[PDB]
Amino acid sequence: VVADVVFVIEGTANLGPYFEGLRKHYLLPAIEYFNGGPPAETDFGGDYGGTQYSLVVFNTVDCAPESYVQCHAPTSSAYEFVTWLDGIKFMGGGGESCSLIAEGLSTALQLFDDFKKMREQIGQTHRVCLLICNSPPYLLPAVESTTYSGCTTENLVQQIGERGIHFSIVSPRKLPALRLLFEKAAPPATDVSQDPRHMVLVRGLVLPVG
Amino acid sequence: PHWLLGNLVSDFVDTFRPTARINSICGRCSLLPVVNNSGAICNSWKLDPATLRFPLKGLLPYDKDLFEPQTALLRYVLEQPYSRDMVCNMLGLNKQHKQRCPVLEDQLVDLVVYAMERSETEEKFDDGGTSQLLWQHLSSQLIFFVLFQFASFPHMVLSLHQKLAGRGLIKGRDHLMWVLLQFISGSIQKNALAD
Amino acid sequence: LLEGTMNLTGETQSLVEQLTMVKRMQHIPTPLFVLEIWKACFVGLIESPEGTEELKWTAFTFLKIPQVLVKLKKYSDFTEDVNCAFEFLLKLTPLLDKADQRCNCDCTNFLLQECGKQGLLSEASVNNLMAKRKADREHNIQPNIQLILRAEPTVTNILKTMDADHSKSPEGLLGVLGHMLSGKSLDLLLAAAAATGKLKSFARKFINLNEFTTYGSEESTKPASVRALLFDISFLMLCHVAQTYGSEVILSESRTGAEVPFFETWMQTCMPEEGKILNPDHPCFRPDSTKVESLVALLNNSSEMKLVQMKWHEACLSISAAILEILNAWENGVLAFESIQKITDNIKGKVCSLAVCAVAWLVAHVRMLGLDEREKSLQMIRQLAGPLFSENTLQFYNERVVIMNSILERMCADVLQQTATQIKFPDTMPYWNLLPPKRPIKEVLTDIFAKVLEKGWVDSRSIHIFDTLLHMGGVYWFCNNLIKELLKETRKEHTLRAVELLYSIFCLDMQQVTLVLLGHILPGLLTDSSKWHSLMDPPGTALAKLAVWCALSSYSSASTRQKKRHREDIEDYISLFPLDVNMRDPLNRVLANLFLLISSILGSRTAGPHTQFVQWFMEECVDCLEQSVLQFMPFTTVSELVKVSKVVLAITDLSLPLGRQVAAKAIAAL
Amino acid sequence: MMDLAYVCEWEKWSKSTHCPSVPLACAWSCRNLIAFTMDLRSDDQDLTRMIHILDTEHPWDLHSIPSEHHEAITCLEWDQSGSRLLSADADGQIKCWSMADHLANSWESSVGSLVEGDPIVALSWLHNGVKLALHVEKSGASSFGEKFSRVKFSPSLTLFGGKPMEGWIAVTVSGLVTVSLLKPSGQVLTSTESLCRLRGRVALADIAFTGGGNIVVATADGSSASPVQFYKVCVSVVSEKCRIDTEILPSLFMRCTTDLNRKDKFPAITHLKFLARDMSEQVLLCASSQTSSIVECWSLRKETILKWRILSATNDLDRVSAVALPKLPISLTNTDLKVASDTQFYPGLGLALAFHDGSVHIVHRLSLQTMAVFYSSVHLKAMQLSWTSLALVGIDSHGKLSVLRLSPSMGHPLEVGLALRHLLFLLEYCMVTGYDWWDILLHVQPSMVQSLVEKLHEEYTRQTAALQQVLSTRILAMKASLCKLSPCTVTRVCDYHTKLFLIAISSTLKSLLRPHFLNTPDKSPGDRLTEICTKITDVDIDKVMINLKTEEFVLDMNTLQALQQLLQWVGDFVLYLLASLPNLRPGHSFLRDGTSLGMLRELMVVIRIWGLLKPSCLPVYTATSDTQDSMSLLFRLLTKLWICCRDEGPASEPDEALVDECCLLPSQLLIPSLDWLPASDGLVSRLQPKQPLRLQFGRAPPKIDHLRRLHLGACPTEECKACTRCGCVTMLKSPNRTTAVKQWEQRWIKNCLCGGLWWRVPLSYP
Ligand SMILES: [Zn+2]
Repeated sequence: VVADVVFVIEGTANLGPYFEGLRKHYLLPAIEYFNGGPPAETDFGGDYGGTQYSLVVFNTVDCAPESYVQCHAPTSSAYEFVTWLDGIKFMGGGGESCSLIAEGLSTALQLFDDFKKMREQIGQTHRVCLLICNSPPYLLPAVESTTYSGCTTENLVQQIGERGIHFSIVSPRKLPALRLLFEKAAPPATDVSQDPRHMVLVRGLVLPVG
Repeated sequence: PHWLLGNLVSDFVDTFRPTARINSICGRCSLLPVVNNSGAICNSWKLDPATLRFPLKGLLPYDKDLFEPQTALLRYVLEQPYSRDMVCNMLGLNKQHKQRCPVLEDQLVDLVVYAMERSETEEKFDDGGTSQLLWQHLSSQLIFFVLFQFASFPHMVLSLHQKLAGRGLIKGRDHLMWVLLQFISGSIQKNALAD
Repeated sequence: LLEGTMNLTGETQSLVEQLTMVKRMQHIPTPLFVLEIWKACFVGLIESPEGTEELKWTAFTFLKIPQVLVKLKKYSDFTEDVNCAFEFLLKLTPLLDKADQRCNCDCTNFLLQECGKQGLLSEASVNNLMAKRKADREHNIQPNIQLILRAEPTVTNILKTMDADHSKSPEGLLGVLGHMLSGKSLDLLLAAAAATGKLKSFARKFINLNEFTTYGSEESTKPASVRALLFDISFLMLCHVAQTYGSEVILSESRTGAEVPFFETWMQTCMPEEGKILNPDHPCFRPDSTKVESLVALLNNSSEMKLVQMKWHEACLSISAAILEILNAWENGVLAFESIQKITDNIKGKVCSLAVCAVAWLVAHVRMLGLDEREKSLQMIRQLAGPLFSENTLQFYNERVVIMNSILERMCADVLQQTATQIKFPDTMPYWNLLPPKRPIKEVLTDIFAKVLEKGWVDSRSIHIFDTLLHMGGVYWFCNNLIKELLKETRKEHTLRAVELLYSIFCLDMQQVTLVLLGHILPGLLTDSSKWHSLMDPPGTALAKLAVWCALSSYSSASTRQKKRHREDIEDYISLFPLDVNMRDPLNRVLANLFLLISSILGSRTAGPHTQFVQWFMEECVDCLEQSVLQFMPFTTVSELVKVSKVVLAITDLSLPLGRQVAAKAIAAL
Repeated sequence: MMDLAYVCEWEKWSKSTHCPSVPLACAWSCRNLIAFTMDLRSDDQDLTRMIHILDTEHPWDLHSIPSEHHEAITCLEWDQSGSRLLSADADGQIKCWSMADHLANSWESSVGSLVEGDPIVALSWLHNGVKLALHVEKSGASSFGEKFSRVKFSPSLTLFGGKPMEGWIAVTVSGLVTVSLLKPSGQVLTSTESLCRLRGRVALADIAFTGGGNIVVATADGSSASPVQFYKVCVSVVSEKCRIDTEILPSLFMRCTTDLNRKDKFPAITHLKFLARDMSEQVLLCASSQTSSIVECWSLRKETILKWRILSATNDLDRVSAVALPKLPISLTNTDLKVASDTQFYPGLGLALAFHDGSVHIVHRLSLQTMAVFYSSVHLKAMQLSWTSLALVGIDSHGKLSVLRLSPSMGHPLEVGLALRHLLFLLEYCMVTGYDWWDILLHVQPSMVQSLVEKLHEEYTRQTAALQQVLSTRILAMKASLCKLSPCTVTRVCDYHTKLFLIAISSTLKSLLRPHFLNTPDKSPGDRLTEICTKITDVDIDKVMINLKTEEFVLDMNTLQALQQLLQWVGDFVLYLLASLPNLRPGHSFLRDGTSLGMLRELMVVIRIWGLLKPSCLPVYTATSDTQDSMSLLFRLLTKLWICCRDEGPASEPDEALVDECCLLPSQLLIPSLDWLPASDGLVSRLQPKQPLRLQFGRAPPKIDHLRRLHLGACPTEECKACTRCGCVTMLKSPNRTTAVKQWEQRWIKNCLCGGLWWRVPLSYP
């Protein structure tokens, strides 16, 4: 069915080694579920009706004069999305444990606002957001965003949870903060983890049970 | 030439300029035939299928235009109705053997983009106005030349995409789509869909 | 063809010097030389656009070129050679028939009678040539050639009769001037006066007439209404001269005392030309506050009724401030559109020069403004340059309207090009806005040079586009790209033709082009180790020829854009060429630096194509010279050049007492 | 005031002969890298087409990109970050150089534009909408939100989100303008369009941006009696393609043409510059004759609604050879002008004007009155101020490249508290951004260093607990680089770098353990480990290891084996520290820091658990006995040291039992040796005021890999990167790509841990 899919990925050294495994087990099947059957080179962008994928990659504060979030424009090709998922290079990090989840979520919110101004042929669609993270959030409010500046991760994930965006978390290391954020993004009113170590909670989307 | 010979050879070839000047039909680039379907091709209009150049006797220093690809002659012949066998007799095509002749393919693409330009001029002042006649003849001619693999479909389409990229030629795109529909509807079952 | 297209008004001595130079560079026989002059003149006449350019071309061929030949005869058995060249030309029947169709008469007859009058040709030669031409020809309005050939004596006699204001009879002056304002008569007089060197005296005469009719004397309406018309006729013809034949014929070039005339200052500070953009709030456009209120009250009174004493220079200087206050009043809203129509009618009605002064200030002011702020002021031009106000015209109104519409076309054209606005006065601007709107300018340059090579000669339109590209991309870009397009030729014939054309193209600004060529292009080709594969024998011999022709012609020693731009230019050639006669003249510095480079290349190891280049450069320096560019050669080159392989010594040495010692050393020890 | 920090000259590669000079470009990035071109002219003209990258802390090492530019390079332009470099020459050809393998020594351009034949005369990156303003009157305000504040600027061409596109805009010598937009994918969209319909010469041009996402491009044709025209450009993307919309703005003429006394002099406009990109309303023009010149400042200010009026002009100068505008974005209003005149803060109010004699004038922004004068004792053909505007770099009319320091009060003497507050304000500005602070360390005297360090720590406190998170390693790097500059404080820098390294190991080891099941939830196993190690003060290692759920601390025994060298460094540093206890040395700070000793305890406990899982991961100690448990011995001594410092308000001097037991440690084990990171070759310690270093390019006035702790040989065979600030060396490509702990190696791909860039070092070949 029509879907506005937004992936939010932590592009840091953590999630570096574990990303290839996560993609085969969880991310790639999730794209197929939105796009029935695996994509191969015939899928064309430009159908404004239909499922539209997008990436948001974020970083920590060690990329000091560079920007924090790299966003990609929406595509209707699942194949271009797969090439974008290959094209991420995980180079960041340093002496820290946290990352800028608030930035990635705020730009995901701006993506969903631009999607909502885009699709008017349908009032509401399946608005799905995934967060592929390996790290607890920073305590910084969001700085490099307009209309969602000065907001912590809890406020932003409340605004994700209300208005009916289906929020999911795929993490290769089981963590408390990520679980708390997932519990908070509750939509108004099954073991999918193939590996025991992986923590995967999916509010929306169907992934083969393992 | 090599930097040690230099003038010694170059001036020598320049003294063979008058002999080449004797052996040149003057205004040969601008002489055009009347296309008859009769066959029995006069061998004056034969071009080289590799490079669209006139076949020249000798190694003389001929005039600078005779070393250029004669695209004007080939476009004039392709724009005429019933110039099917004459283009094969020009470019040496044989129809027992399929070849993917490239310069024919590029000339057909440039003919399509010229038709698209001339359709985008107005096409609405005169209803017939030679535009839709040109598109019908383009349909027939291009069906034959892509069908026997003298040219190929996907290289033609993507080169056509590179010519129309950014030029902003949109008023008669329906005609171009119609011509492509003639190819696809003619030969979808023979080739794979990736073509 | 260049001297015909750009400076018809140039002196013949510069052209004779340049042509004798070209005849000495490439050794040209005299019959082929004069044949190329006549062929160029006729081809340029045929390719001329209809209008003033055709009159100018008829004058250049009929009057200036015969005078040039006379000067060549004095400087140089010329009659036999010019007769040979005329038979050479008379073989070319299609050229002469195309010319005769444009001339509407046999133009070769007028040429042969004119060259008979000047004394280039004997009379028997003239008569058998006209017999041959009539035999080859066998297989109500006067044409322009008769009009021009008879109009040049009228130029001299009109000078001598209007020295004295027709014995101070202004009614007579007005009638004769109205006859001049009639169709094409002014243009005929100006073309004849330009081709024959008498445009300066003509401009002095109309300027002095203007100064006489500026103030006026105690008068009733009928005498003053003549004096204001004399101001209009003199002003409008002076503006037409300055817009057609350049502004430098209007200048006085030495005014002892402060009494510069009104028109010279107005043209200096207030009239748009091609390369002149004007400051609308220059102090020239703000004369007073006292007179301008009297003038706006004057324009709001009614029909002036007070033309009996106006001091027209003061009025014309004050219109700019007047229409500035009118514009401020209309921008606030305190003035209605209908009163604006009344003020524009009071300006443009009785005297037409007021409209020209106002439109000049309006063009400056609209050029400074932004996009959205312009909309009102353009309407002012639409009313000032509109069709005629009627029923109170003094006399000769339609002809002044026609001349004024031409002047306002050439004033407004640039501003009305910036925003797409059609004012539609009714070609009169045949070579204007020639470049394509979006295409990068190297494609323009390479296409025009490709067509000039494939023809074999340079058109008039091609000369104008080459001028605009030299002004636009600058000298270095121009000369470098044309030399690149030379160096990718591979044939001997095309390289020699390209060089013979590029010399004439570089004659737009020969001096600056030689500084760029021998200073930047050639040292960059000789010093770069990757570049000198481009210096192979086919293009390389041609390039060495072009460099030495450029060096000689710049040493022995021209358009108005080029004059303005070299006056703009600041550079320190002492700092550019540090160098390890004057030697503060930059060309001597470039030549000394180039010869140091040539000696360094000849002396070094690793002989390649660049060594062949500097060999060829020195050989055509020897051959092209009469005797001096080679005065700057270092004396070590005398030794080294025969180390790398007689006359190349004995010419290059310049023969000082120490110079004999180096000469006798090299020649004996070959 | 002005002091020449250093003068770097080419050796024997000057004396350009027989080919005339060319104008030079110069560009100082946010990271301190100068990109510049010079007229070398020896055996090739490509020696005038090489782009030299000079890291400003190690100038001898000059990289030389052989750009494939067939004509002379007009413009160089760094990114808004410091990571890409745009270079454009005559005849089109804009190239966009990016780093290769994140080395500052290898550049390669894959992306570029081309408008063939037309010379590029202005070039700029597009604006990304980030702009901040510095309130100097709030320098003491104790919160960084009050001192530096973002000013709500809009980026030209936002694309589907808040995210700006990156791209450039160039202006040719014809009327053409071109915009190239880089996609997030490798695609690039180009579009060219004429500026106005009247196509004309553009001999000088400049580009500023506005709020609202409009570019404002100023054109002049050099004649100085013709108007300096202005165009508003608006970029858009229509469905696949870039689209440029231009509109004429009010032009200006220039004074000294309406002077009417002698108006004919100064006939050439030679420099046109907006006062800063994103400050589009003020314009600096420079008319010049052959000998004299005039600079002028103009402003658009409205009343004809918009109209250019003059602000100020100089009287008469020498011929201005180069112009450098500042980059520090001061707040520029009236109160801040007052307080920056009272407290003599002058970093953002200066332009530098070189002249055709030796002199250089630092002149005011608003009313161009000369603030300082530096006589060279030959002219500056290119100048550039720094991002904190304390130093200006400049290329001369020879091979010489010089760096001058401008004092922040321009030579007027200040009391020490004001100089402290100025330099502290600038270091805080470099801390909030990510810019480099090297130019500040040009101005730090030794005698103030310690006081400055104190102020940094007091400003590291009293921020709002997320700033303290994000400014940790930046303030450790700034503390180390400051403490390098004084002989009293030179001993502590090693400690700071090991402190960085300790945290860099500690978190990563606590990052690797993925808890297989969540027992006692809401605490991650890093925090469970820290809680358990801080409440259990048992001196034995077994009694701590028992209570720590050791089925959770499991790895795959492959990465667990590959962690051997980092665990070796942990054990060796602990042993070195405890043996160093009886004695100012490389370990003196750690003996009294309770937190670092706690971290070392936690790592020893997880090392013990991982050794029980696989015994090959353990560090090795050459023991002078065979019935010994060396790990338990070191843990006993570490707990007995740490219980000294984990007390509340303690400062307990260590008792004599620990002293004699740690005297016995060289008897029981062999204390190996250690490499300490800041191998100092930085110039700032070497420099002195009033003495300039005269350097040659390429002359440069127990080998370990410090990040993966591998011993290279005597003369190492594999090639290496060196950090540009601390000096740590790593080998360039990983030794075993299969067994590589990518959680540790992928942290330092783009930078070092101290923050500086990597820089490829050449092999010896002895
Ligand atoms: Zn470092």
